[PDB]
Amino acid sequence: TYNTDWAAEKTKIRSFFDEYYVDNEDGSGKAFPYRDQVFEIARRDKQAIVVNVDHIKESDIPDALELSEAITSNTKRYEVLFKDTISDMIQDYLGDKQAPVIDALDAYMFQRLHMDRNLQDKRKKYPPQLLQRFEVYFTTDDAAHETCVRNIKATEIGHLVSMKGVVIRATEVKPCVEVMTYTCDTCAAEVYQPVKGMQFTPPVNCPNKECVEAKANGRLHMQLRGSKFVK
Amino acid sequence: ENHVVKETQKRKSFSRFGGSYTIKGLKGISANSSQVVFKPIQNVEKHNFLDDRKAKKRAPRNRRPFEIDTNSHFASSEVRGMLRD
Ligand SMILES: [Zn+2]
Repeated sequence: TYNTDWAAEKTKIRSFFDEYYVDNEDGSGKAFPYRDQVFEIARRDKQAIVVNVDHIKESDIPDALELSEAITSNTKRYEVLFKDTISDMIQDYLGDKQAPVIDALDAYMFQRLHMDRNLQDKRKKYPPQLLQRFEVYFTTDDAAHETCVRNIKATEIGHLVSMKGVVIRATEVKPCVEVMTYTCDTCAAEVYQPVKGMQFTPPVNCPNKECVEAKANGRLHMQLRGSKFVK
Repeated sequence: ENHVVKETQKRKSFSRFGGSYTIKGLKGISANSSQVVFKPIQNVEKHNFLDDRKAKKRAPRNRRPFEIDTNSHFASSEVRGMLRD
C-alpha cells in the first residue's frame, strides 16, 4: 500500500516545471519563471528555489492535486526528488560546458572529478549532498494548513505545516556539519560520511579493501577542505 | 654545552601550523593514488613512509643474544694499591 516508483514522480515534477507559466504584462508572450530560476542556479546567480504548492495545486496539469497532496503528506522525501529533477534539468541546460568554480569546495570537486577521469562511478563514489549544491524550499497560502503552536500534535509529524507568530529568542549563525570527508594515511583513499540530525560518530579504521587485506592499520584523518558546512 | 645545544636544536625543530600535502610522483597502495602527508615536510626526501609507527619483529625467546654481567668498577686508589701488593 505504498508507492516507490520514483521515476514516474520525477516525470510529473519535471512536467510541472516545464508547463507552469504567467502571461507577460504587455501580452507579448509567456514567462516560465521556475525554469528561469533553474537556469539562474545553473549559471550560479542563485542558491535556492522557493516553490509554492498552491501553484502546483491550481496548475492545468494531470495528477496535479495528487502531486500536491503527496508533497504535503511526505515533504521530507519529496525534497530529494525535487533536487534530483532540478539536477537533471541543470545538466540538460548546461550540456558539455562546466559551471564556474567560486569556492574551495567547487575547486576541490572540479579538480577531483577530472583526477578521477585521469555516471555509475560518480554516483557510487560521491554522495548526492556533495554532488548537488543548492537548496529547495516549499510554501503554502491556503488556510487548510494554518495552525497555531498549540495545535501541532502527533498527526503532524512528517507533514508540511504553516503558522504565524512572534520571535522571542534567536541565536547567531554557526557552522553546521553536513558531510565529513576523511583520508587514509597509508593507502590514500577517501571516506565520505553524510550527517543527519544533531550527532555523528566518526569511523576509526580504514575500510578500503587493499588496506584491510594488507593489514596496514592506516588511520583516518578528517579534512575540512572537502567537508561541507552550512549556515 | 651538550645540554644547551641539544635543547636549542629540539626547540628550533618545531613548526607552527599544519595542512596536508600530496607528493606528486610517488604511488600509493590503492589504485590511481599519490602519496599523502599530514605535516609540513621540508623536502620530499625527509618522508619516511611512517616507519615510526610499525612494531618491530622479535626473535623467539630461545634465540635472543645474552650478555654475562660481572660487577666491574674502578675502585679507589687505596683498594687498588692493596690489591697490587
Ligand atoms: Zn587505508
